[PDB]
Amino acid sequence: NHSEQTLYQLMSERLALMPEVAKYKWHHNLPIEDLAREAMVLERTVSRTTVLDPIHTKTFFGLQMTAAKAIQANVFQSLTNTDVVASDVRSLNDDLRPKLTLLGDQIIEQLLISYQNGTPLNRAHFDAHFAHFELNPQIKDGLFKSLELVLTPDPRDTLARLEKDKTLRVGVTLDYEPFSYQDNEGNRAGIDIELATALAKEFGYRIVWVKTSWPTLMADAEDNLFDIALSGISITAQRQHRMMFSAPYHTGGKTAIGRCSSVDELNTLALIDRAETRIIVNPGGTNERFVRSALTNASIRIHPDNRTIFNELVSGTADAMFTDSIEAQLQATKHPSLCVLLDQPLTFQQKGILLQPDPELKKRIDTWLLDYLSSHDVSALFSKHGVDPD
Ligand SMILES: O=C(O)[C@@H]1C[C@]2(C(=O)O)C=C[C@@H](O)[C@@H](C2)O1
Ligand SMILES: [Cl-]
Ligand SMILES: [Cl-]
Repeated sequence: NHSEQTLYQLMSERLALMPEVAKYKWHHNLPIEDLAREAMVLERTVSRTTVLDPIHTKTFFGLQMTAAKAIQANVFQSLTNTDVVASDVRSLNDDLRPKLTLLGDQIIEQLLISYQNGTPLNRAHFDAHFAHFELNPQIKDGLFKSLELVLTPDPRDTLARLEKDKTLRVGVTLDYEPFSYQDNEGNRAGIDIELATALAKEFGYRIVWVKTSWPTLMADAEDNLFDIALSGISITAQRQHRMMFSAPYHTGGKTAIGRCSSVDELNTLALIDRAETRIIVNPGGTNERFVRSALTNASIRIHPDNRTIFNELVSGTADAMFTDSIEAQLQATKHPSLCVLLDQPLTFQQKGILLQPDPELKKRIDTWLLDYLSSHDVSALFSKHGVDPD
């Protein structure tokens, strides 16, 4: 598959110039991050990728920039002592950035080609291609994940209906927390309950709360049981083939949680994926897909109810669960006996609102959400629900 290998090669070419960018910046005592350059590159790209989703394209380009900076910081570390041979430094503006701008545009052509042909991405080819880069797994995962979303495209008249009846049917799971759940008073609570309410208020809508779940989520969506759904729903490619997504409202990735008393025997992916480790997981969502793809040796227990699954780690019946880092960090605080077992997340994942596939609904919801993330303290809402703002 020419198209895919060509796209991966052009991305590695971009990353391969970055030691040279770092030598220049080291020599001139310049920071790694140049935000003005970043914005110029991002705006050029979105204006040349209009047929692609702009949020996905910016995430994909942003992650290449994040990969580029990590590489540059690898080099900065090297250059303590060593130093740049000052006679070797290559011009950032005359030499290096024109080349990056050119690669930029070639990457764009190839995205357009892959999109049009419906290039089926192979995660195994990506990995083989990028394995040699000194880049942490989250960055490498984001590179592939956002690329895949950029490359996936039967709509509904959801907005038309809503503008008549003003009745926003909002699908919730009530098993996640901090996103959606019940207090021990019984009432719906979460980041997503409040998000959904603020969205209703500002559109002039009333909410019917429809109960869904991870195993029936997409089935419930295809049957048109809700109009949107919020419950810390991961934005994935598979979901986006059938449904739509808002702008992302949280960025993270999967980590491990287990008992503090076990952490030395479990603080590595290698140490966790052994025969003797018992993995517990909730059915039907990104937790399940992850551990099915990520693990070869560990036996996996399905635990149907996500509100009670952490009790199995506490009690000793399972050893580790892979889940969203924001969940792991909340449960590590709720339960003193538990700790997050890994240094850093293994994956890249964002939370977005699931939408029925109506592009006008998406435009309007995206406009509001991004306004909201600008204009209201999102930090304090997360925090209000037990999320340490870090
Ligand atoms: O100075 C630079 O040009 C390089 C490349 C980079 C990018 O990926 O485009 C753009 C801006 C900088 O913040 C980083 C990332 O260093
Ligand atoms: Cl997360
Ligand atoms: Cl999920």
